[PDB]
Amino acid sequence: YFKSQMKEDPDMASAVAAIRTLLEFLKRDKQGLRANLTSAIETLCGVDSSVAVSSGGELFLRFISKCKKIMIERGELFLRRISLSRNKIADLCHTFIKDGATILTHAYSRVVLRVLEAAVAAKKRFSVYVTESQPDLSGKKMAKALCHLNVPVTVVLDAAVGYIMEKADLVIVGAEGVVENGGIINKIGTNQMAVCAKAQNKPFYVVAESFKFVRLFPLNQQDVPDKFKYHPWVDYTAPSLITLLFTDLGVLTPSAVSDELIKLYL
Amino acid sequence: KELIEYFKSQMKEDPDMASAVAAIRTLLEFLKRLRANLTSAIETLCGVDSSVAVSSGGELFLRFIIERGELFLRRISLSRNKIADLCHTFIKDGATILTHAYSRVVLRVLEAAVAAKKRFSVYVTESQPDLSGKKMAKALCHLNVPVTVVLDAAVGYIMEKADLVIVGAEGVVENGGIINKIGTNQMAVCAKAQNKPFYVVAESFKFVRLFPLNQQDVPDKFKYHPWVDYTAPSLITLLFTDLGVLTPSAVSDELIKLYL
Amino acid sequence: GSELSERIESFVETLKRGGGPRSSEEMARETLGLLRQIITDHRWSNAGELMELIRREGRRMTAAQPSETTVGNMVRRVLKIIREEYGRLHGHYAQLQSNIIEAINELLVELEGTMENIAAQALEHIHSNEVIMTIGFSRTVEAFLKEAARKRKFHVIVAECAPFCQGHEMAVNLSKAGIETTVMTDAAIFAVMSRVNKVIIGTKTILANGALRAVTGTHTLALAAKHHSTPLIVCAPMFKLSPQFPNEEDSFHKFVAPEEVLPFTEGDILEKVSVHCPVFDYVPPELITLFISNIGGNAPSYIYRLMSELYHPDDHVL
Repeated sequence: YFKSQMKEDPDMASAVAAIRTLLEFLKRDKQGLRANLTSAIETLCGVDSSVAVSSGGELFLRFISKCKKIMIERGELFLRRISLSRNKIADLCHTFIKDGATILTHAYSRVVLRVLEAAVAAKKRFSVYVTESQPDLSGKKMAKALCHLNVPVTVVLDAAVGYIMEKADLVIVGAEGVVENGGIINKIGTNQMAVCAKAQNKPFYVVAESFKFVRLFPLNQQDVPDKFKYHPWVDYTAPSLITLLFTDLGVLTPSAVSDELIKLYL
Repeated sequence: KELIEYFKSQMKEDPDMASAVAAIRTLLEFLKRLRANLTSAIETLCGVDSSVAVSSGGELFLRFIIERGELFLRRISLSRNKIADLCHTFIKDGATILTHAYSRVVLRVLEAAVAAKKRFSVYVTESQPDLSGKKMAKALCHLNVPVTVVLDAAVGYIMEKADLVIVGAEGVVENGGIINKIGTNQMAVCAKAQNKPFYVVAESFKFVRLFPLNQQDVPDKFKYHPWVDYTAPSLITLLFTDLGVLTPSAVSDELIKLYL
Repeated sequence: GSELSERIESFVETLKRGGGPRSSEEMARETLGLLRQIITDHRWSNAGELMELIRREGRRMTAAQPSETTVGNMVRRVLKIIREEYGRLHGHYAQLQSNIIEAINELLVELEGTMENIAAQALEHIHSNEVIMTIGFSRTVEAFLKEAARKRKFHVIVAECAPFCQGHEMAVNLSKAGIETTVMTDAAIFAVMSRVNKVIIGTKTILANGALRAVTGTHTLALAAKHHSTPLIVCAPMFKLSPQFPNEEDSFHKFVAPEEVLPFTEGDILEKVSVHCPVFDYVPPELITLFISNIGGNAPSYIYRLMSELYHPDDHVL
């Protein structure tokens, strides 16, 4: 389709790429537009299998609730809100890091990197531990990106997750999707690390935006859709293993995100 | 040194043995041609091969010890068969086995189970630092067993699909814990969090005079990206050794009786 | 004129240099009175400058003593009332002051009624021949126990705080009404476990995630209750709801002079010994069972819902 040629900017994610692709292709019409938008969303997720992309596409198409003048104006403002959501999340989350603390991360995440950069701009000293992310090497690239921030970093293997757990002070990771009950959907090496953190009583923090809220209610690891897992690339984390969630709608408890999901009408 | 040639030759000749077994062979083969030199040989063997099994075997040989040297390896040759016979009973038909690394003892246990006319599935961890789960899977596939290989990061995803966990151990400590591959502690924690049995299979010459309290108490000469870790005895359900089936709380008395 | 400013600096000084009213209800009442007087005798032609002035005064009061989250709640409630009145009228500039005064008066009446509303629900959660444990001195738990003991008979164990032995006064006050109380130190808390049927305690404030800030030694009591699976019910009015989540908060506890812990007459060893005397502590929300207030018992997971009505989200930072 066209999402591939907007991948020229590595800073932006795949879901926002699909959102802006839909916005650009919206002004090509020559009601029945709902079917066209649904087919466009389906073609968009047919290339990349991500829950975040589908949730963002649904939330974008949700603004429906010639007469096309009103419809077009919403896309640019929506994109601006997603753009400012990252800064808002970073501002809300940078206050939870103290001097000399140890931070454990799983893989590459632009939100976590922005939060860390805000914390470093707040004149704080900390160390970061990143899992090597064996399936696709992204933890080492995250460490390389953090290297020029003058932040001490160290990459560890995904096998050595419970070995350095006692040396960490808090755990913050991103999320590819927030389910209705309160859990998160992330990389494969997330649930076991959360379990280890819970066993060691270490805090578990999740940072995600408001366009990743999906309406799913899994009960185990096999309840997630098969199209999203594809060696699986995605798992499910129980809401009881998450301490706090930092979004653009404010700090929310795992038991409080359900009300936000319902009010979002997604 | 003056014995590294024999050490390397012994490692190259036969693949069935272990590092501790090779050290024992070198020791009693150099015995014919004494405490100080034997201790120096044990120390240099441990320095060349950083593993607690080699040190445990050398210390046990030094305590036990020419006519008395044959008994040790003659016993440990059939100790593996005894352990396999003791452990193969605990496997039921249709069960799922979750292994982490490549070890010959658990391979013998699984082959005895399959020779006892039993059907089961085996899950192995790829062992990212040195790829050994793939080697174990390739060595076990020609036993007519449906074995699949999973990632190191997928341990917590396949926990609900496993009935029991069987792993090896490179060394047993006083409190009843084990010193296994670096990815063993997380697997034990996940199994405990889901009420999954955790069975440890090891021999008797892997006993050390160590009482670790956390991951920092392991000596640096043994971990060397660490290679091994420490597992709490509370996360172990049962232990299968040549001295019979042992509870985690009963390992200390056996270690005391064995005189380390 | 100058009288309002003089009362403002007097309140700020009496908040900063030391403690104020003994009871939190009186503190909230006088804070509301100060806010009403500030609103009354001031020159403001629009709502925006009034809200800015109220926010500045609230910030000054918070900076005077951040350990107590009582004045800030009143400032946030007043700001929410101002916003509600502005939205009702504009959605004006003539009858705003009278509506504000009426809202303040009804809020004061409700605050006065919270005590009776909380005390009225004593018989439901307390039965005869029960063991109840309290730590420190609290005016709400005392009223709860005294109202529940006028129709039934049970046993109460009171443990005093080591630095400030305020539990002795609570035990004496209870025993003056025939409750058969017991006095013991904080060391024998785990030992007294396995025989207590219910735990009723108070708190200084309630955080956003359902957590609360109480006197020292409450964390050990909560841990023991969780270990022995005993229920833990906390009685606190609606003005103790803090809209701030638990941050790093290196100054969360109030640190006082080490005289209470170690006497000054120890000798020359005081020059190389570090003594710390924290007052408050942090209790995780997972160790709490029920939250009793003036509108009825609620789960710890209803804290955010209860807070959302009370305070506007933009006033969380004040």
